[PDB]
Amino acid sequence: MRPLDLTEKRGKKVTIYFEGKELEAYEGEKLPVALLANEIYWLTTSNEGRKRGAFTFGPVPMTVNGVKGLEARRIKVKDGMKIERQGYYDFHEEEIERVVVDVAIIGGGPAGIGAALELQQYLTVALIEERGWLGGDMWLKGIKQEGFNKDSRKVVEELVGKLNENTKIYLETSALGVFDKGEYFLVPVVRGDKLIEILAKRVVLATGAIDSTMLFENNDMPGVFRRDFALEVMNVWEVAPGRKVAVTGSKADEVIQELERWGIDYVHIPNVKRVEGNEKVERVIDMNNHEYKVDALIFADGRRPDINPITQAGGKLRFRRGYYSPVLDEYHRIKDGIYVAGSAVSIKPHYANYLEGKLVGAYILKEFGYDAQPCIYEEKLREYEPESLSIPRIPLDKFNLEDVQICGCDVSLKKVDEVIRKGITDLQIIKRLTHLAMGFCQGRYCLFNGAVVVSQRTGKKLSEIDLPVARSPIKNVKMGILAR
Amino acid sequence: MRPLDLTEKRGKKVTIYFEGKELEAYEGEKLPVALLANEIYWLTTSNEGRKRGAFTFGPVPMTVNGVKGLEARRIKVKDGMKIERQGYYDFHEEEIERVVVDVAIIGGGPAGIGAALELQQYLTVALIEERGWLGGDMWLKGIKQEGFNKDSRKVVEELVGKLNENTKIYLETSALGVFDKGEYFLVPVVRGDKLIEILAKRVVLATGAIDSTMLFENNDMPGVFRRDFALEVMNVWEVAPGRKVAVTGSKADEVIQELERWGIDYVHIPNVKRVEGNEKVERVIDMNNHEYKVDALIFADGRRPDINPITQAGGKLRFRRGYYSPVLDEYHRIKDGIYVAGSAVSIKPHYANYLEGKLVGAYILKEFGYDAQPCIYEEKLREYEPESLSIPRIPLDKFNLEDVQICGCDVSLKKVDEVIRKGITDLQIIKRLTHLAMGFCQGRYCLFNGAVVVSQRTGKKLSEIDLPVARSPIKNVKMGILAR
Ligand SMILES: Cc1cc2nc3c(=O)[nH]c(=O)nc-3n(C[C@H](O)[C@H](O)C(O)COP(=O)(O)O)c2cc1C
Ligand SMILES: Cc1cc2nc3c(=O)[nH]c(=O)nc-3n(C[C@H](O)[C@H](O)C(O)COP(=O)(O)O)c2cc1C
Ligand SMILES: Nc1ncnc2c1ncn2[C@@H]1O[C@H](COP(=O)(O)OP(=O)(O)OP(=O)(O)O)[C@@H](O)[C@H]1O
Ligand SMILES: Nc1ncnc2c1ncn2[C@@H]1O[C@H](COP(=O)(O)OP(=O)(O)OP(=O)(O)O)[C@@H](O)[C@H]1O
Ligand SMILES: [Fe+3]
Ligand SMILES: [Fe+3]
Repeated sequence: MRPLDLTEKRGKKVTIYFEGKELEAYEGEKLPVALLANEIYWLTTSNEGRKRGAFTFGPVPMTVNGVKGLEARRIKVKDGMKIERQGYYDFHEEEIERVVVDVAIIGGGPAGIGAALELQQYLTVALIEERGWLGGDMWLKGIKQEGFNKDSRKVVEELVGKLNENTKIYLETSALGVFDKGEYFLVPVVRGDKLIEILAKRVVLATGAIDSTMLFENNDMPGVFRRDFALEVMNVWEVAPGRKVAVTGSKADEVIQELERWGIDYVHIPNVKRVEGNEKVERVIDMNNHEYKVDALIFADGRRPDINPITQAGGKLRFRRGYYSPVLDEYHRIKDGIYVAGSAVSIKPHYANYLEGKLVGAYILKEFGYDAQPCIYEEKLREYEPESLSIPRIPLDKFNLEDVQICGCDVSLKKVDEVIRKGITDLQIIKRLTHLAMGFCQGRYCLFNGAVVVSQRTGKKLSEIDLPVARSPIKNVKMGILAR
Repeated sequence: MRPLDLTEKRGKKVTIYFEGKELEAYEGEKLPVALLANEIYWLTTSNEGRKRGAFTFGPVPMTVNGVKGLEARRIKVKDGMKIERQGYYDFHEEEIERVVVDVAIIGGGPAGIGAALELQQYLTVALIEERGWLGGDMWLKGIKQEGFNKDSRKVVEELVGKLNENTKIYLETSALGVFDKGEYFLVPVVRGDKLIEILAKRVVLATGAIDSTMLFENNDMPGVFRRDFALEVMNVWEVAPGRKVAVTGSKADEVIQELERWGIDYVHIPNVKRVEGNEKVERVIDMNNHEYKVDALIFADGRRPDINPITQAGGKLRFRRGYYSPVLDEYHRIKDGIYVAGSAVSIKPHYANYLEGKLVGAYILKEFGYDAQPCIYEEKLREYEPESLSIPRIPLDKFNLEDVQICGCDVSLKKVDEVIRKGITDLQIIKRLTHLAMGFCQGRYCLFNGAVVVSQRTGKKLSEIDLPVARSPIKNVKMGILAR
């Protein structure tokens, strides 16, 4: 057992080296998780000298066997592996498959599975998921779940269990976007390092929501965990974020329930001002200047639909219930032939998103001439009012602005605030002046916040501040993979 | 075979007497039909001396064995029976059951049966029908029907076939209205001469549409058949309206198809001005003064929802698509707890009205806690656009107004036109001055026409001329039956 193991691992034991030090890991574990288990948090430094971990926004470039600039999260641990830290900008110096399919479902959470289950009654589908497992956010929980009155992870197993050979599953697979060729849609997809082109008649974006990022002082430092990452390490791998854990944000109960299940000690800090520490977090300070000693901070401030795949697919947005949503016709369509389902549509219980996927799959099944009954899913859905999110009042005056990070790359809240103060309110321009939303997330974890700041400094309402649209490759792909 | 028999009848032969004359009839036949078969049309005279039959608006009081004032349509023929004509106002001088039920469905056409079929999965229903058979208007057809791609009367048999013991059927049973007691509804019902009180939690009005009445000169004279009566005698009993038949109105094809099936010769007169003859029709004259020799005229100018049971139940009306309809909430409710289904709601194919009955039954099943799926019926219904009806321009200037009858009782078009000409436009007042809608139909076959006349003479739009509401007993009941 390593110090942060929640279980004794029974996988094949393996040995790796971090900065020369000999560490034990298990086969199949991903680099940052093996290092966490061994109490190692600080994995890289940004170009302007900011220490960083793997469990919040931003990329983790690491030298993995003399090969510079590999992404830590993507790398499985391997016996004899030589791992080292490096600069942010340090790079290394040194057979297309075509598959035709009826629908192409992007995203493998409850919505995606839902759609696939409905669809494979008669059609051939691609279920595309970049994640390596086929649950959704649901596979991150293991707490009993409403709707299917049954344990979160047990439901996923049941559902995956029910998939046909009519469903081609694509794990560890990144969709690069959707391209309408009139007669079909092209969804180019990357798995391992092969490019696969999926030509489909229909598409469904079952694309999910992403966790909102909280603005407080060293919010990027090692040992801060965004909700999803904390749940992943605890529930998927079985590793604690730390020995004693601070928890914050408006959905902190979801996290606390997991902590309690695993018996991980914690404090609940409703309003975080700052985190401090040399390599990692060791104190958090609240808005009343109270300090708490802890090894990690976990924040959970609500999920918001990931709008990138929507807007690259050519969909339009609406602001409602504290977040941006897809504008849909009466059939959950973004545009003719592209359906949207799940937490991509709105925030609501897993079961609801599951139904919406079935709903969306049923419409296309009806399109195809099969006798489906989308409305039974429709009427089940209405039983679930979509959730709201409070819009954050960022106490700008009360923060030391250069310490609070807005995006992954450079980009402090101060830089953004500065340009707004000089009159610029158009996010298009803000994007260019500061590098907000130009980093390796494409604004996923910062655009909305940038908007909130403009809105706050301006008085201009959020339902009027329109968002820069997502462009060509919605996910990072390198570049060799795309020739010839 | 009698002269107007379409088949040789194999029922028990019986013998009756009309005005002394010995006639042959069959057991189970109703008086006016036996007399028609024997070429007898003129059955009574109105108080102001107008000869009348049984196949258009108005009552048929007859002396049936020295008992004056019995209603011809209601009387079954019986061996030795002595039948005579009489004045309109000639009258004779000389154990309540309580049944509690979940729903009480008023009207036994496809809508009613539809509702009952849905409902008896779990609930106990009363299916109430005054008609003696359980089809609807559908049982009047015997032509292949859309929806259930199958012969009209064969579908009825199939459907009735499927009724449980959870459905109490009440044939030859007149509902007197609906009375909300909060904790339940009272639907008093008359069968034979017993009064039955049905106490139900829910009610559905599956009440039907009635055939519109055409305004032309002697439109009340013997040998004029309203669509429904012509179909009844031909298809239910098997007796021809006449040897050679004139057909008119905008739904004349429905009738012509039946005529052709039975091989009954006919002429199609698109625009009738007048019918003439001593005892019966013998000529019809068109708007261009062309004459045709015939034995009967059949008119079919569209059905309109019967609004009486609706308004006595306390529902409100809307004018759309050329006719008055119930105002419904989003659940086909007139008012809490009273559902409306079928051609009572709108004009559309039998199959659609069948679905609407299932729809309505499913909602109440959901109300009761059972898991029903009203929406599958919902979405099937949308496949059927409700039909329109042209609003008639009555050529008032071109008619001899005192010959064209508006209501059953006295009441010529002239009487109505007169009062309108003297400034009165409120139907409330018209009702009182002339006796329009005070006869033994309660305006069923004349209110709308009265409105059309006002509208035509006034310029005032029909969607603004509101209709006198139906009151206490929606159907005639006598009076002894209601003590003690
Ligand atoms: C000189 C220049 C540099 C740019 N650098 C970046 C960049 O570093 N990251 C990025 O995501 N986009 C970059 N862009 C693309 C901008 O997002 C660009 O204004 C754009 O995408 C146009 O807006 P649209 O894509 O919404 O139409 C750059 C564009 C220009 C002209
Ligand atoms: C003197 C008098 C005679 C009436 N005669 C008849 C009648 O012969 N037939 C009929 O249906 N209603 C008759 N009524 C009832 C009218 O329809 C009456 O104005 C009425 O119903 C009130 O309108 P409401 O029922 O719509 O509230 C009569 C009412 C009065 C006062
Ligand atoms: N471009 C992409 N390529 C492949 N997978 C993607 C892409 N974008 C998003 N996804 C995946 O879609 C999945 C979204 O599932 P998620 O569980 O978040 O939402 P859901 O299925 O609507 O239901 P719920 O939000 O309640 O779990 C995530 O697993 C995410 O990795
Ligand atoms: N007060 C009443 N008591 C008993 N029966 C009634 C009463 N009022 C109307 N009805 C009956 O309701 C039935 C209506 O059925 P009808 O077939 O006209 O309409 P439907 O079932 O909606 O479908 P469709 O119009 O297509 O046939 C008729 O048989 C009529 O006699
Ligand atoms: Fe970024
Ligand atoms: Fe009348």
